[PDB]
Amino acid sequence: MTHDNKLQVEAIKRGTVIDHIPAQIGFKLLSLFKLTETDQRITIGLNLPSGEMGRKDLIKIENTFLSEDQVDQLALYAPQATVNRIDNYEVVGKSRPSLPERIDNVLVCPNSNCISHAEPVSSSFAVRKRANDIALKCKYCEKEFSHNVVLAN
Amino acid sequence: MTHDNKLQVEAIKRGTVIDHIPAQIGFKLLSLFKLTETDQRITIGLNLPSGEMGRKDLIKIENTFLSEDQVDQLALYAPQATVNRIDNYEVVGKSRPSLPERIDNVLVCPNSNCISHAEPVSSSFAVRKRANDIALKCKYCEKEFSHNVVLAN
Amino acid sequence: ANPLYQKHIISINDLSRDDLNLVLATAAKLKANPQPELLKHKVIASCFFAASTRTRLSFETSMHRLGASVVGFSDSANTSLGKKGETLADTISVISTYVDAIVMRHPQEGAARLATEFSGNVPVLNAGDGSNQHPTQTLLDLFTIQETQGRLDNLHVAMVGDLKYGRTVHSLTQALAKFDGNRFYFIAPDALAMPQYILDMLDEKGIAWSLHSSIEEVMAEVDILYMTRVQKERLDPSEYANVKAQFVLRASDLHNAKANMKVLHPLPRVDEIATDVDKTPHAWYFQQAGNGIFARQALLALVLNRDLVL
Amino acid sequence: ANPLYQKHIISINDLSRDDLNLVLATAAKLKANPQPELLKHKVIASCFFAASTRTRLSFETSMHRLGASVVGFSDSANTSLGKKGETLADTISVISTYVDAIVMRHPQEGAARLATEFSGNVPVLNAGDGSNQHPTQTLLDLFTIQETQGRLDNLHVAMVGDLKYGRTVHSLTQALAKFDGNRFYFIAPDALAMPQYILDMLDEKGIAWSLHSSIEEVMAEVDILYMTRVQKERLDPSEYANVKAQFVLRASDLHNAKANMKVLHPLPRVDEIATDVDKTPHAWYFQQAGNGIFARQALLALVLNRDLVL
Amino acid sequence: ANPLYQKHIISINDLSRDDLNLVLATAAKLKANPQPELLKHKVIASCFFAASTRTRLSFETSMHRLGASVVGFSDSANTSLGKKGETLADTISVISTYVDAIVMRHPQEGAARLATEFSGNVPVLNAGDGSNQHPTQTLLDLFTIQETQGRLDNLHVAMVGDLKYGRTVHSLTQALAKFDGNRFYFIAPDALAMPQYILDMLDEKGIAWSLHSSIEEVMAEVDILYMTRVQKERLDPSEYANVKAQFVLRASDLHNAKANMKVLHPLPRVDEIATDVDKTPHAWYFQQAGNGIFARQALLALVLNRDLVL
Amino acid sequence: ANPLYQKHIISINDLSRDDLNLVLATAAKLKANPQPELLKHKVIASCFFAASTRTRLSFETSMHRLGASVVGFSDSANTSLGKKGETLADTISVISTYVDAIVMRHPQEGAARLATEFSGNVPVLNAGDGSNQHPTQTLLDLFTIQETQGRLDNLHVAMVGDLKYGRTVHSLTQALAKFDGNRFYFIAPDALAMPQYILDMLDEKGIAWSLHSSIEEVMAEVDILYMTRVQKERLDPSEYANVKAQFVLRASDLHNAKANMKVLHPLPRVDEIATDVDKTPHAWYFQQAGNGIFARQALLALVLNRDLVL
Ligand SMILES: [Zn+2]
Ligand SMILES: [Zn+2]
Repeated sequence: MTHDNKLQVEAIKRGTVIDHIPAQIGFKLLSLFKLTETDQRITIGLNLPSGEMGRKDLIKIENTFLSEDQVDQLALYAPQATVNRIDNYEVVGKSRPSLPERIDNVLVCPNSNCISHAEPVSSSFAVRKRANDIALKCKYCEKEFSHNVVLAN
Repeated sequence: MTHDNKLQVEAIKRGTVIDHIPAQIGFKLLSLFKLTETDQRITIGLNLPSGEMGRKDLIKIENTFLSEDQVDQLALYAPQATVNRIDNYEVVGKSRPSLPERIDNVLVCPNSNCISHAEPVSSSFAVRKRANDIALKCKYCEKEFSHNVVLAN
Repeated sequence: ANPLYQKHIISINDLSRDDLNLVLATAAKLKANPQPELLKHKVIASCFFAASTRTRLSFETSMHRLGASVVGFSDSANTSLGKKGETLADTISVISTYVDAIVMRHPQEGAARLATEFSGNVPVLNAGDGSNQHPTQTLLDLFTIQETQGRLDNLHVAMVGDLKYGRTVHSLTQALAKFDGNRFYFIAPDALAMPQYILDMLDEKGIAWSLHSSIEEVMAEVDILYMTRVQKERLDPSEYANVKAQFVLRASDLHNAKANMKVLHPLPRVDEIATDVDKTPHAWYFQQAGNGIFARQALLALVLNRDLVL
Repeated sequence: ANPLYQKHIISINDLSRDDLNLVLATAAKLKANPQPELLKHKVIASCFFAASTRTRLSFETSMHRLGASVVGFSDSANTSLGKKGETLADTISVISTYVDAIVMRHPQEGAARLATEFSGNVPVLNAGDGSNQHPTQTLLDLFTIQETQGRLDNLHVAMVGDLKYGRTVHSLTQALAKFDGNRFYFIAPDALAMPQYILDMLDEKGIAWSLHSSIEEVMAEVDILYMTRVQKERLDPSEYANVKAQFVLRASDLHNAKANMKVLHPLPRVDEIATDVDKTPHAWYFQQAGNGIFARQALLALVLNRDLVL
Repeated sequence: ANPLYQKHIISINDLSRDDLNLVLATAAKLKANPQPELLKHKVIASCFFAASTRTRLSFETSMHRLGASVVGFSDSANTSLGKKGETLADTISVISTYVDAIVMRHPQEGAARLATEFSGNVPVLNAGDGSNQHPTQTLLDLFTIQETQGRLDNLHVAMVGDLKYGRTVHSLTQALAKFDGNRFYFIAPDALAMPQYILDMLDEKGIAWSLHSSIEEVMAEVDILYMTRVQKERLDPSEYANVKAQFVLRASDLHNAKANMKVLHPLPRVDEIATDVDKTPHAWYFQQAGNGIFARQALLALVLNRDLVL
Repeated sequence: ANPLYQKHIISINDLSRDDLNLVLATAAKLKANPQPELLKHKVIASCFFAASTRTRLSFETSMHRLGASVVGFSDSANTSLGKKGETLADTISVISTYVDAIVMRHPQEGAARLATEFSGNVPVLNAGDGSNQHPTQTLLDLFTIQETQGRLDNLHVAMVGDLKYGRTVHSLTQALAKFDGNRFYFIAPDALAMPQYILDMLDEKGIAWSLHSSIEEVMAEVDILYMTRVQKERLDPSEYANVKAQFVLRASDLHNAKANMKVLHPLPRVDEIATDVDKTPHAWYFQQAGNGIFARQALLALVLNRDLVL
C-alpha cells in the first residue's frame, strides 16, 4: 500500500511482508524476534515514506511464513503492523496482530526478586486488557505489571 | 549503486552505501554502531546474492555520510566492506576500512575485575596487530586480549 | 486417582474449591484416623533455602507421621551450592533424581514454580517463595476456620494489621473468595492498607467488605479474627508507636465477641495479641498451628498417593 | 563374607579391580531390586565437618533407602567440638561408641584414614578428605561409565579442564588404569595440566594417552567425555578469560560424537557445559548424579552386611 | 560577640532566619577570602558513630582549611564507648575535656542534644542524629540554592522522592518556610509523601504548596529541583518498581525546564538521577557538595571565633 | 613548569625514563634538604579502599613531612561509597571538590585511571589498582636500587618468587627496560613464571634475560636481589612445599654473593627471607621501605608545585 516510483520497488515472489510498522519499532522487532537469524533473503526499509506515518518501517522476508501467534506476538509493539503473506508475486492474504494470551522469551520482569532473573528461564506473561493499559502477569513471581512498565527502558 | 534481479530497485539520493558486508554482520553493525537511530530512509539488503563473494549483506543510509573513522570501526567486523559516498545517484567516491587505533564503547573487557564494568564509563581498547592475531588492550585494567577473546560481543 | 495426585502445589490460585475441599476433607480424616505407615519407603526432601523453623518442623513432623524418611537442610549459606555457582535448576535437577517429592522454601519469588520445570515428575510443594505464595499456611488456616466455624461459606471474617505486607492475608482472602456469602472487615493503618487489586477482585466477584478503624467497631459480628504482625521495621519506630495502639488486642477487647468467635494468627505474634487473650477460649492460634500438621499430612498423602483409600 | 565386610573405605587405591567390580555389581542389583529394610535398626553417622550438601544428601538418601536411621551434622563451626579443643581422635572415639558406621567429610587430608585408628571396629567411609580422596565419587563415576558404555575396558576416555586441581579426575584415571586397553585424552590448559606422577603411572603401566588442545580434535573417538570445573579462582580473572573459551562445551561441539558418547561432569558445572547440552542425549551428568545413590547403597550394604544375599 | 560564638548546632529549628543568613554570608565571604590559620591551635573532635562520606570528609577538610587539628573516630560499631557499654554521656563527658569543639553523627535520634548536656562549655555540632536533624546539610543546601538563584525568597521549589522519610527534605522545607513567597511542589509516591505536620505548618504559615504526581508535570514551573533518593528496601521490589518510572530524572525531562533551574541532591544518588543529567547545566549536585566545604567552614568559624575581620 | 606539575600517576608506563630520573633526583634532593612547609595549606585525600600498611602510612607521613594536611579513609569494605552502592565516579566527583590531590588504593584493575576522568583538575596518584599498577612502589624500588649501586644501567638484576602474579615484579621489570645494558635473572617456579608478554618486550627491546632454577644458582652474578613473596593459597599446600625449598633465602646462600649486592623485598615478607639474612649487609628491605618516604615525598612535591628551588 506504499508506492515509491522514482526509485522503484520489488515485491518478492514468496514470503511474508510486514507493513506499516511504526518507525524505530522496525529494528526493535527483528532484534527481538531474531528474524535476521535466517539465511533467507531479507529486505528492510527504514523510515520510509508513508501516507499515514510519513516515516514508516517495512520488513520483507522471503520464502518465509509466520504463525498467527508470531503475528499476534507483535501486537504489543506494532499494533497497527500489517503482515502480508505472498506467493507467486501476489498477495495470498493479509494478516493482523492480535493481542496474545501470553508473551514468552522476549519480555523482562520488573520484579528484581523474581527468580527469572538469576536463572536460565523463558519470561512468560499472561496478557489482560484493562481499558487503559494491557496488564502482564509474570509466570513466576505472579506479580502483575502495566505493559507501560514492563516495556520500560 | 543499485541492486535488482530484472526489476529496479533503489540507489539512494545522496548518502553512503556500505557493501560487501559479510553474511550476518550487517545486523551487528546496525545494532552495534546504532546506524538505525536516524530518521532518514535506510535500506538494508540482508543475505543478498553475492555469488562472487558468496552472499554478503548491504546497507544504504541516505542523506548520511561516513567519517574516515567510523569506517575504520567496521574494520573488525567487515574488513572487506566497501563504503561509497553517494551523490546524485552516482559514486563521488569510496573507501575500504583500514585498521583503527582504538575501538571505543563497542567491545567489552574480558577482565572481570576491570573497573570498567560497574561504572558509567565507556570502554576503549587499543588495537595492535602481531602475526595474524589482533590485540586490544583495556584502557582501564590495562590487560591485553586477543581480538578473538574480546569478540564475543 | 485423586485430583491432586502427582501435582505440584505452588500457588493457592492454582487450586479449585473442590481441590480445597478435597484437601480439607483428607486433613480431617488423617486428623481423625492416622495412617502412620502410609508414606513408608518414601523419601522427602526438605529444602529450606530460607530458614523458617516453624514451617519446616511442621512439614517434617508431618512427613514422619506418615512414615516417610526425611533429608534436606536449612540456609544454604552453609550448603555448598547457590552462593555464586550452582543455579537452582541444576540443583533441583540433581535432587529430583533421588527423592520422592520436594518441599522447598526460597527467598526468591517464583522459585517453587521454577523447580517444577526441572524436577521432572517429582512433585514440588511451595513452603514459601519470597513474598509470592505459601499455600500450606492458607490450607492450615482454612482447615481451622472450617473445623471451628463449621463452614467456609457465609462467614464474617476480619483481617487486621499489616494488610499491605501480609502474603498470608492476601491468600486467605483469595481462598475465602472462592466460597460465597463471605463478608470482610479490613482494619488496617492507612500506610498498610489492603492492596487495591485484592479489593478489586472482591468488588468484581460481588463479595462484601468494608474498611474499619476499630476492632471494637466490628467485634460483635466477626466469627473469625485474623491477626497479623505489624513489623515495625515496615515503618518509622515513632510513627509505628503512634498507630500500634489501635491494632493491638487485649483480653478485654473481646467481651462482646460471639461464642464461636475465634482469634487467629499465623505467628509469630509479639505485640499485637496480649497474652491475656491466650487464657480465653477465642484464642486459637496454637491450635491453628497444630492444624498445620494435618493440612500438610493431607497434601503429602494426596500428591504421593494415587488412591487415597480412607 | 563379602570381601568388603566391615572394612574402611578410605582411598580409591586401596581397592582392587575385584573390589570395584564387586561394588559395581552390587550397585546394579540394588538399582535393579531394592532392599529397603536391609540396614534397618542400623544407625549411621553422617559427619560433614566440611559442608558439601550434594555428597551429603546423596549418602543420607542412600542410608534411608536401605532403612538405616541417620544422625550427624554439617559444618562444625556450629558443632561444639573441634575449633580449638576437641581433637578428631577424641571425637571419633566417642562417636564410634554408639553408631554402626561413620561417613565423614573433612577439610584436612588423611582425616578419614586417621578416623580408622580410633573408631575401633566401626567402619569409616571417606566422603572427601581435603584434596586427598573421594572414593564414592569415583564409584558413582565408574558405575555410570559401565552402565552406559557396557565396559570399563578398552574405552576412549577424555578428561577436560582443570586437570591439575581435580582430585576426582586423578582418581578416575587411576581407577580406569586398573582396567585394560583404555586410551586417554588430556585436554587442559598448560597452567592446569595433568600432573606428572599420574602421567608416569600411565607410561609405567603401558596405558596410552596424549595431550590435546581442542575437544574437536578428538571428539569422534571418545566414548566418555569427563568435564571438570575450571575454578577461575585458580588463576588470573583475565588470564582465565583468555583460555576459558577453549575448554567450554556447547551443544554444537558434539555434532560428530559417537552414539554411545556420554558427557560426564562431577558437578557443579557453571560455565564449562552450555545448557544446550542438557537437551541432548550425550548429557549424562544428572543421571551420573543419581547413580551416586546406588554406588553408595552398594557400599553401605557390603560393609555392614556379612552376607550379601541378592 | 557573633550571634553563634560558642553556640551548639543541633537542630535547624534552633536557627533564626538571621542566623541562617549570617552563616551563609560568612560562608560566601570565606569562599572568597580563605583564612587557613583562623582555627589554628584549636583541636576538633570528629566523632562519627555512624557512617558518613560527605559529612565526615567535608567537615574534616573544612577543619584543615582553617588550620584546625582533627581527632576522632568512625564506625563505633561497638568498640569501647557508646554501643558497647559506656553511655554516650560519659563518652562526651571525657571527650569534652580533650577538645575545643565536637562534631558527631549518631544513629539515635537526639544524641547531639544529649551531648549538649555533658560537653559543659564545648560546643557540639549535629552531623546527623538518626532520622531527626541534619543542619549542616541544610545549610549547604540553602547556600547553594542562593548561590545559584540569588534569593532564598519567592521561589518555585520542587522536592521529589521519599518526602516521608528523608530528613534533609523536611529540614530544607522548614528553613525555606522562614523566608517569604516560597512555594512547594511535593512530587512523591503516596506511600512516601510529605508528613502532614509539615503540611500543617506550611498552612499555619500561609505558604502555598501543591502536590504533583510526576516531575515533568511541574518541570517548567520550578527554579530548584530537589531529588531525594527513594529506598527500595523500604518498599516491595515489585512496588518499588511500580511508581519508580515516574520519580526518576533523565535529561529528556529537562527540556521544558527554565534555565534558572538547578538539580541538587543530598547524595549519594543511586539511579533516581540518570547520568545524562550529569552533563547538563541544571545538574548541580556535585557543586552543591563542594559548597558543603564553605557552609561547614563558616559554621566552625562562627562558633569558635569571637568574630572575624572578612 | 616541572614536567609532572598537575600530572596524574596511574601507571609506570606513563612515565618516561626522564620522568623517572626526574623524580629520583628530587627524591634525593629532599632526602638531603627537607622542606616541611612545602605543601602547607594543601589538603590531600588518602582514599584506601583496599588495605595497605606501608603505602598508606608512608604516603601520609610523606604528606606531613611537607606540611600537607590529610583526610581520607581505609577499608571501605562497603560503607557509603564505592562497594556499597555509590559508583567510584560519583565518589571522586565529590572528593575532588574537597581536596587538592587524591591518593587511592583500589581492588579493581584501573580504578585510578577511571578517577582521572572525574577528578577534573585534581590529580590522582595510584597506590595499587588491583593486580595492575603500583608506580610509587616501583619508584621507591628504583631510587633504592640506584642509591645502593649508583646506576639504573648495566645491572645484574635477579627477580625471584611469584614472577607470574607479582605486579611490583613486572613493574620493576618494565621500568628497568627503559635503561640500557640491564640483564635479568628470572628465578621462579614454572607454575609461577614471568608472563611471556614481559619476556617478549625484553626481546623486542633487545634485553638479555635468562631463567634460573634457583637463587644460589646465580648468586655470584648479581648486583640486586629482588624477592617477591610466594602465595601458598594460590598453591597446593603439598605443591607449595614442593618447590618452596629452592625459593627461600637464607644467609648461607649469600656467601658467594658480591658485596655490591643488596636484597630488597616489597614486603611484607613471610618466610621467603630467613631472619639470619636480617643481620647481613645485603639485607636492604627495611631501608628500601624508609626510602619509600622520599620517593613519595618527591612525587607529591613535583605534582603539586610549579617547581622547587632544591
Ligand atoms: Zn517475575
Ligand atoms: Zn579492562
